Amino acid sequence: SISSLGVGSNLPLDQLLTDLTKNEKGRLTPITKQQSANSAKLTAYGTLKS
Amino acid sequence: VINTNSLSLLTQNNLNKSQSALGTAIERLSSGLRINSAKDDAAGQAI
Amino acid sequence: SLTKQYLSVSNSIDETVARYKAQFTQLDTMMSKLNNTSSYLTQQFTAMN
Amino acid sequence: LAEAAATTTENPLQKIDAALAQVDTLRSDLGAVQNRFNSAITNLGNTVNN
Amino acid sequence: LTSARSRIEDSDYATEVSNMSRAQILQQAGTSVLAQANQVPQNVLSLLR
Amino acid sequence: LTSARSRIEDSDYATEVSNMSRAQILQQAGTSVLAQANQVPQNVLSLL
Repeated sequence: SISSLGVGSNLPLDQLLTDLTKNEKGRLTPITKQQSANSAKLTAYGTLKS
Repeated sequence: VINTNSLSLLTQNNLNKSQSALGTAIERLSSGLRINSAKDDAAGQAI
Repeated sequence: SLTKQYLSVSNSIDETVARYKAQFTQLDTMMSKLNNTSSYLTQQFTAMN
Repeated sequence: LAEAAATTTENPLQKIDAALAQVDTLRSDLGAVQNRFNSAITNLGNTVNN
Repeated sequence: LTSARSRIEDSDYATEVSNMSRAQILQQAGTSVLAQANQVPQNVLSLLR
Repeated sequence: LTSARSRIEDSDYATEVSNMSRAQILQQAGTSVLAQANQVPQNVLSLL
């Protein structure tokens, strides 16, 4: 459920964790680039067929 | 009487009890979970 | 293949985030005791004076 | 050294699929061992705390 | 089933916060009285001298 | 390679924060203790 990290240590742990979560997902970007490129190629193939 | 501070001892024990309770509360609060070890609830973990 | 890799990476990232969260929880628990400790030392030795 | 092509190779698809199968086998094994390592590091963390 | 598991597991925010507050109050009081009780003997004894 | 270098090189926020806290507690203690230690021979002479 909901959590309130930092209750005891009164630290910025919560912001820190959010930044970590944002940072790690960076590994996804190359996959997204390749997916988009291949999708564009497929769409171009359809265009040619028309 | 010099050789022993009974009041100090009692206060120490009460402080230990209070700190125990505080830790119990804080861990649950932070995790958001009522169960964090086998001690909290025997049947809860199984179910 | 790209989709498979995407799912794998998602799983790994979620696990790593959860691990960091557990570490942070453990840290938060101890900080309470240590702060109480510092405060008590302050009061005690200030009173000794 | 790899000798020259005596003739046209028989059943090329068979060999292509055999190589692909071996490659996918290795990919799967290396994927699983990573999860093994994940479990191991989690164990180490918990034991460290205790 | 997810609902049932969540209701068996998830802690209650209200109760947790409520108990936490009282615990902290007791903790502060404990430290203070501890130091006070240390000092009280000290002075009785030295004054008797 | 970037990930590998990061893992080999970076430090753990949690462990280091804990160490800092413990060391601060030790510093407070030791300071007070040295004060009292100096005070003790002082009262020895005083009672002299």
